[PDB]
Amino acid sequence: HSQGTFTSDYSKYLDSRRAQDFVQWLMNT
Repeated sequence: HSQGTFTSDYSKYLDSRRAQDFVQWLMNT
Protein backbone atom coordinates (compact mmCIF):
# COMPACT_ATOMS: atom_id res chain seq x y z
CA HIS A 1 0.00 0.00 0.00
CA SER A 2 0.49 3.61 0.80
CA GLN A 3 3.75 2.77 2.55
CA GLY A 4 4.73 0.58 -0.47
CA THR A 5 8.36 -0.42 -0.95
CA PHE A 6 10.32 2.61 -2.35
CA THR A 7 12.89 2.13 0.39
CA SER A 8 14.34 -1.07 -0.96
CA ASP A 9 14.98 0.55 -4.33
CA TYR A 10 17.81 2.74 -3.05
CA SER A 11 19.32 0.95 -0.01
CA LYS A 12 20.84 -1.28 -2.67
CA TYR A 13 22.54 1.38 -4.89
CA LEU A 14 24.72 2.09 -1.89
CA ASP A 15 25.77 -1.53 -2.09
CA SER A 16 27.16 -0.57 -5.47
CA ARG A 17 29.03 2.60 -4.54
CA ARG A 18 31.01 1.01 -1.69
CA ALA A 19 31.67 -1.72 -4.19
CA GLN A 20 33.10 0.75 -6.63
CA ASP A 21 34.78 2.30 -3.63
CA PHE A 22 36.67 -0.90 -2.94
CA VAL A 23 37.95 -0.78 -6.50
CA GLN A 24 40.06 2.14 -5.44
CA TRP A 25 41.92 0.34 -2.64
CA LEU A 26 42.81 -2.72 -4.66
CA MET A 27 44.03 -0.11 -7.11
CA ASN A 28 44.42 3.69 -6.71
CA THR A 29 47.65 3.76 -8.77
